[PDB]
Amino acid sequence: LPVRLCKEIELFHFDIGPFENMWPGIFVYMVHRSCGTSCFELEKLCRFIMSVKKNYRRVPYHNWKHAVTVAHCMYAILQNNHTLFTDLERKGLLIACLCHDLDHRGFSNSYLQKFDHPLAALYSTSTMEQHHFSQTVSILQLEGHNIFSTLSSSEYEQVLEIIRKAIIATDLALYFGNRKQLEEMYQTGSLNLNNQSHRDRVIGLMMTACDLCSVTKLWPVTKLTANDIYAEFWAEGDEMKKLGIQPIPMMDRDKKDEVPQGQLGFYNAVAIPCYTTLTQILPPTEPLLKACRDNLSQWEKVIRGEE
Ligand SMILES: CCCNc1nc(C2CC2)nc(Cl)c1C
Ligand SMILES: [Mg+2]
Ligand SMILES: [Zn+2]
Repeated sequence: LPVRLCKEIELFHFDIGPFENMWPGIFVYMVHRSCGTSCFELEKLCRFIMSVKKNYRRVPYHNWKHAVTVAHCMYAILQNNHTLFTDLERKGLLIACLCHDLDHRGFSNSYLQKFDHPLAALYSTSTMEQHHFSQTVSILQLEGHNIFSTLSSSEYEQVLEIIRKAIIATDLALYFGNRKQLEEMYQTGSLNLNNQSHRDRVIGLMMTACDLCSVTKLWPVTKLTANDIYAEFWAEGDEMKKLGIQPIPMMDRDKKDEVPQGQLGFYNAVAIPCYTTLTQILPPTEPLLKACRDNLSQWEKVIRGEE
């Protein structure tokens, strides 16, 4: 990792994209700058990182690159909101982010529930999210992978609960209600970060903010990531067609023209409210909202023909 990266990595808009070979090392650095060099035993941490990477499939979007990008956004939020979180939450959230899409197979919760896949019989709601957490626990259970071994049985349970709620929160179906609740608590002046239920909701919104952070990068980066997002959705659509089912337009590769309009709908219904609410609760996260608005403007320009 070069000396030029050390200061860039602190910024919310930082793109890990051009530094693939350095991704494991970038994650270690973020952990060290967040909870110290003695936060985890370096040998166990590397073993855990490398096993997490191998357990992310070669799919167009929910892959290793997405995991590190999400972890980096969490790091930027934590760095700009220091004193707010405990050592356990700092540790827990960075791990949750790296593991939030573990073993994703390129299929949505919609597909798995519609085609009655065994994962949907096991987990009726937040299907893949319940699987991602189960995979995180399995990796921790492996020999020489328990990074939380030094913690007491009480601290271990706490951090696994932090991780569990954080991973489940990445289910976008749960985001709508979470954000409406947080906006209510904030507007009425009842929001209290000392209150555990309020704290869990804030962490949940932080998770959504990180998960969707490709919409907060510089326009060239945001656009290339959207291409990977649609390549994965189109592959699911192709599978649906083979099963005699017409996919939704977003998952249909023959309905490409609808993408800029779909992005506009996504930013207005999901991304803008997410970062607007996050900015209200955590004022230093304002650059994420500003970057999201800039990308919304770029999508409007694509629709108007100025692509
Ligand atoms: C499963 C990925 C969830 N994330 C996103 N989903 C969409 C859908 C196409 C409208 N757009 C964006 Cl930009 C993101 C980040
Ligand atoms: Mg996910
Ligand atoms: Zn994700």
